[PDB]
Amino acid sequence: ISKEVEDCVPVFLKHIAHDIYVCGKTINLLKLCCPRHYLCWSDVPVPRISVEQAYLAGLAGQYHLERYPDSYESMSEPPIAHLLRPVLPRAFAFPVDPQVQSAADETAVQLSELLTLPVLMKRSITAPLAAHISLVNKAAVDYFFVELHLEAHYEALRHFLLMEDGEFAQSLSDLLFEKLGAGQTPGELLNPLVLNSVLSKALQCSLHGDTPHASNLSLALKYLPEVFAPNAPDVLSCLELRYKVDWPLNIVITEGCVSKYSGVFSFLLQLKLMMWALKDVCFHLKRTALLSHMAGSVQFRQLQLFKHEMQHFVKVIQGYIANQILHVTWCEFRARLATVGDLEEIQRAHAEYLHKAVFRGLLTEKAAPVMNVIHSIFSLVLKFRSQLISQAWGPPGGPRGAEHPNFALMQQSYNTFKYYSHFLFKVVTKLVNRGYQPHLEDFLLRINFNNYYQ
Amino acid sequence: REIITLQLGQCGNQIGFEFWKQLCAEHGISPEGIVEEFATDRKDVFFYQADDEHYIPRAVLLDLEPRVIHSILNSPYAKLYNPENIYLGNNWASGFSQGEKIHEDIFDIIDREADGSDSLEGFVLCHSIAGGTGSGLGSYLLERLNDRYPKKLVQTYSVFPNQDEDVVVQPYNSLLTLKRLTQNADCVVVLDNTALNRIATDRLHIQNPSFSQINQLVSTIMSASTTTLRYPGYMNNDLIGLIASLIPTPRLHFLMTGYTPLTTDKTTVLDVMRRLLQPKNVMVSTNHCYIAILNIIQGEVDPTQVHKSLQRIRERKLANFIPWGPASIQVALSRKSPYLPSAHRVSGLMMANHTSISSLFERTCRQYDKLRKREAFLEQFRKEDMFKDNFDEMDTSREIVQQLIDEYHAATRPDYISWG
Amino acid sequence: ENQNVLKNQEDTFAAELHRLKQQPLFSLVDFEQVVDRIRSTVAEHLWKLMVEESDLLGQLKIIKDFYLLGRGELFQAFIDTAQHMLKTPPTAVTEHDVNVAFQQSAHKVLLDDDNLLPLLHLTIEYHGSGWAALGLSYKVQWPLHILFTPAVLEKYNV
Ligand SMILES: Nc1nc2c(ncn2[C@@H]2O[C@H](COP(=O)(O)OP(=O)(O)O)[C@@H](O)[C@H]2O)c(=O)[nH]1
Repeated sequence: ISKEVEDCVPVFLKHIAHDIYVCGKTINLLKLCCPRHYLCWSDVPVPRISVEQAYLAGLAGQYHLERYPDSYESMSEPPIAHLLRPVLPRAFAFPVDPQVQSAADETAVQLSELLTLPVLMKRSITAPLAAHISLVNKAAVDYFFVELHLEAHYEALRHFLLMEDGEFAQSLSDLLFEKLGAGQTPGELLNPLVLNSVLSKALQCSLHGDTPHASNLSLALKYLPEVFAPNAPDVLSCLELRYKVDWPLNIVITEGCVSKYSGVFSFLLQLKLMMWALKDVCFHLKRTALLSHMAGSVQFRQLQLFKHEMQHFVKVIQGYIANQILHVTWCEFRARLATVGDLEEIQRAHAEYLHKAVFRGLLTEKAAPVMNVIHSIFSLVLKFRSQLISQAWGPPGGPRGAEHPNFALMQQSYNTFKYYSHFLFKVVTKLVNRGYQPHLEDFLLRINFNNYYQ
Repeated sequence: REIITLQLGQCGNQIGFEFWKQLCAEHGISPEGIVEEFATDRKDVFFYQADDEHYIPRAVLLDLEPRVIHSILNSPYAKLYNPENIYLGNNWASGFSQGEKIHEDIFDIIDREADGSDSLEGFVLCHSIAGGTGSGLGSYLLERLNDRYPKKLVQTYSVFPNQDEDVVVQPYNSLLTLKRLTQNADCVVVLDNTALNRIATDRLHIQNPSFSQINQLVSTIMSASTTTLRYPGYMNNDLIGLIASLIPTPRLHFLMTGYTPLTTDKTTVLDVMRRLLQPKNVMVSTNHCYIAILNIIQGEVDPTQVHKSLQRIRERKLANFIPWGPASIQVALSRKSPYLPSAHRVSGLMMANHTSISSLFERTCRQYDKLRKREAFLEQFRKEDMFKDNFDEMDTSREIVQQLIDEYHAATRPDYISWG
Repeated sequence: ENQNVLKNQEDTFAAELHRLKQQPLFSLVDFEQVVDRIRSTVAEHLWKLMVEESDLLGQLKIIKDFYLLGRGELFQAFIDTAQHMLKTPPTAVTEHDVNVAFQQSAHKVLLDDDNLLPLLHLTIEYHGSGWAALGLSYKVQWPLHILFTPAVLEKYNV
C-alpha cells in the first residue's frame, strides 16, 4: 500500500492505496477472461475521464409449486445484461454533475485564501474513482455467481465431500466397508479399479441425481497403507476425495481450502464406520434371531442390552456433529454468501464456512482431549463387538452363558466403555469452566440430558 | 430397500386406502398412477416405478368374503394401485383358519413383489386388533412372514381398539393377537379409537361418525411417521436406524403417538417441542416413566432455536422419565412438501416408548380375565372348539402378555439390568 | 468521521470563516456567533442519529432494569436460587457458576425474548462472602460509547 514504507498520503491517503490495487486486478481478470456485454473492454459508454377433485386440487398445488419459480425469478433477476447497460451512461453522467460544479468551485476554492479548506481537502477531486470501483465489484459478483452458478459448486461439494446427501454417503462407505472388514486387507481394496468402480457405483446409485456437477468427483488415496489393522479401523485411512476446480473459481476455491473440506469426510466416515458394525451386530443377534426361539437364553437378554447402551452413545455423537455443522453453519454461510459483494469478501465467507465447521467438529487442535476420549471409546466399541461375532452359541440347557463363551470378557469391556463415558461426562465440563467454548455447552447438554449419568 | 405394506381386513384396508391416497396428493402422483405435470423426494422406497412414470404403491390388499370391499375398487384411485394382487367371520379363530387354506396364493403375491423390487427391507401391516376377519388372519400372516423372511424387519400400525367397550369376544380376539404380535413383530405403533374419538370431540363436534373422520387422524400420523424416509435427509434415511432408538429392548416394541398441531388446519421450535409433552396432544388413552423419546418437526424451522429449544425443554422437564435406557429425547427435522398448503407450515409429531401403554394392555386382559371366569362367550362355535379344543393358547397368550405387563413395570424399576 | 469504511456546509462555513479572516480587527462576538452556529448544527444532527437510529430510551430502561434492580422478580429469584454459591467464599471458578445461575434465573422468570441476555454477565474477583465481589457489566454499542465511558458505569457499579 506504501512504496516500501514510503506511502503517499497526498495521493493514496492509504485509502485508495488498496482500492486502486483491487479494481486494477478485477477489470484485468474479467476482461482477461472475455469481453462481457456490461464492460466488453472499452465498450463502456462515455465514462468521464475525471481523475377430478385430485386434478383441481393438483392445479391449486401447481400454482403453489409455480409460486416457487415466481419467487426464483428474483434469484435469476440480477444477470439482466440489457438493463445493466442503461445504468452506466446514467451512472457516469451522475458523477459529471459533481465534476461540473467541482471545477468551477475549484476556481472559487482556489480564489478563496489560495484554499478556503485545508490542503488535505484536495482528496475531494479524486473521490469519483469510487464510482468505477462500485461498478467493478458488482459486475464481478454476477459473473462469479449467476453466470458461473458458484453456489451450486459449494452446494455439491457440501453434498458429496461433507456427505450432506444421505443416500450417497451410506453407499460409498457401505461397499468399501464390506471389503475392508472382509479381507483384501493388504491394500487389495486400493486397486485403482475397485476404487473407481465403487465411486461411480456410489455416484450413480445416490438418486439425489446425475448432473454436470457430479463431474470433477474423484476417489483417491494419499498415504499408502502397509496393511489394514485389527478391527479394520482405517482410523486415518488416507482415501482423499479430490475435486477439480475451473480456472476462474480456481481463484475462488484455494487448494488449502479444499484441503480442509477433506477432513470432515474422514471423521464422518469413521463415524459411519462405527455405525456400520453396530447395525450389523444387532443384525447378527437378529442373524441368530434366537432362531432357536425354542430356546430363550437369559444371557442373550443381558447382552441384547449391552449392545444398545454402546449404540446409544454413538448415535448421540453422530447427532451432535450433524446439527452443529449440517444445519447450524451452512445456513450462516448461505446468508454470508448472499451478503459478500467483492472477491476478497467472497474468500472470507467460504474461509469461515469451514474454519467454523472445523471448530464445531472438535477436530480443532485445542480441543484434542475430547477427540482423544472418543478414540478410546470408538476403539473399544469396534474391537469388543467384533469378539461376539468371532464365537458361536453352545448347547441348549439351563443357564447358557457359554453361548459365545467369550461373553464374560465382554462384560469387563462393557465396564471400560462406561468408565470412559463417565470420564467424558467429567471431561467436557473440565474444559467449559476454564475458558469460553460456547459450542461445548451443546455437547454436554445432550450427553446428560436427564442425569449425573444414564 | 423398498417397503411392502400388507394392508389386511376391512378396517386395515380402509386406513391403507387413505394412507396411499394421502401420499398421492402429498407426492407428485395422480389417480391414474401417472405423475402430475406440475411436479427432490425419495419416492423409490414407497412407490414402484413403472416405465411410463406410473408410480404404483407396493400395496398388498387382502380381502375375505368381500362385499363392502368392492367400494375400494369403485374409486378414481383404482388405477393408481394396480399390482393386480387382491385375493378372495368375526372370530379370531374364524379368521386364522380361513387364512391357512389360502396361505400359499397370498404368500406367492408376497413373493411376486419381493422378486419385482430391487430389494425388500420391511413388511408394514395396516393391522386391526380384534378386527373380526382382520385379527386371526393378521396373526397367522405375522407368523409366516418372520420364518420365510427372517432378514427383513416388520412393523404393525396396530389400531388397538378401545370404544369404551359390538364384539362380546373382543377381549379374547385381542388377547390372542398380542401373544403373536409380541412374539412375531420387530416393531408395533399403537393407536386408540377412544383416544382419537376424544380428540375428535375436542377439535371438532363430530361424535356419531367417529370412524370416517378418525380415519384422517390415523392417516396424518401414518404419513408423518415415515416422512423422514419419504423425503431426503442427512440421517435416519434407512428405516432401521429410525427403529433402533424408539425400541431399546425387544419385548417393549410398542410406540405411543402425538401431533403438536392437534389442529394444523409463525411457531418457534421451542413451542412446537413443548406441545408434544402436553397430554392433550397425545393420542393414547406406582411411578411411571417414558423409556426413550424421539420427535420430527416439519417445514423451514429456524435451527438456532433448537439448541435453545433442546436445552429449553430440559429446564421445562415437561417429560418425566428415568428408565434403565438412557432416554435423551432425540431431535429430528424434515421438509414440509411443496404441493400441499403452507398453513401451519411448522407442524410436528412424536413417537415414544412409554410404560403407560401397559395399562391399556392390562384393561383388555382385565376384561378377558373377568370374561374367562364367566366363560360367557367361549363361542363353542364348532370352528372355535375344533380349532381350539384345549382352549390353552388363550392361557399361553395370558402368561406371555402378563410377562409383558410385568416386564413394563420392571422397566419403571431401577433394576432392568437384571432379567425382566 | 472514522468507523465509516455529515451535511456539506463545510464550504458555507468555510465561506463564513473566510469572511471572518478578511475582517481587520478581532470581534469575539462574530467568532462566537459562527462557531456556535456550527456547534449547534453538529449537536442537532448528532442527537437525531443516536436518539432515533439507535433508540437510547430502551438502552436506559435496560441499564436501570439491571444495574438499578429495576427487575424485581428476576433479581429476587437470582438471590433465591444461588443463595449458597454466593454465600461461600470467592475463588477462580465461582464466576461461571453464578452466571449459569443468573441465566438459569432469567428463564426461571420465563419472561424472555431473543437476545436481551447477550449484553450482560456477572464478574466475580478473587485474591483481589462472595456477595462482596459481585460486579455487573454491560456491552455498549459504538455510538453510545462516549455517553457511557467506563467511569459512569463504574459509578453505576457501586
Ligand atoms: N380407526 C378405524 N377403525 C375402524 C374403522 N372401522 C372399523 N374400525 C375398527 O375395526 C374393528 C372391527 O373390525 P371389523 O370392521 O369388524 O372388521 P370386519 O370383520 O372385516 O368387519 C373395531 O375394533 C373398530 O374399532 C375406521 O374407519 N377407522
